[PDB]
Amino acid sequence: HSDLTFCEIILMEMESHDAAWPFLEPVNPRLVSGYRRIIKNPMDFSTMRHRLSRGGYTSSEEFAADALLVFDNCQTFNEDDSEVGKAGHIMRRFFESRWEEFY
Ligand SMILES: CCc1c(-c2csc(N3CCNC[C@@H]3C(=O)NCCCCO)n2)[nH]c(C)c1C(C)=O
Ligand SMILES: [Mg+2]
Repeated sequence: HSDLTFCEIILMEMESHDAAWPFLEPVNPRLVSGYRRIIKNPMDFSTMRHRLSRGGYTSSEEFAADALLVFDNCQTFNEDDSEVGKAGHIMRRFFESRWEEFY
């Protein structure tokens, strides 16, 4: 049940990644017009860190579900050629590759 250890490794690496800047904190819907209306389930790296710190993950699969939610939301709201969108593609490819070179 120490897939949570690899969750720790991968989350540390995403948190320190250069392209992680759009995802370190929750999006503030007061500052982003339309975000609340379009994104039903917001997610971000600090929320995953908090959930992991309090033992809120029962398996690596739901951790991965939150991670993929970050980048699904990113691609849903932001254009692929937007700055946040580009960072999201870099981060998504990073997560998929790291997650697969363990499982
Ligand atoms: C595009 C908003 C965004 C971010 C995000 C996090 S910091 C940031 N920066 C700050 C400095 N340069 C401009 C840009 C910005 O516009 N900051 C105001 C909005 C911050 C509300 O929290 N952008 N991350 C995701 C997943 C986003 C969206 C819309 O999906
Ligand atoms: Mg693939």
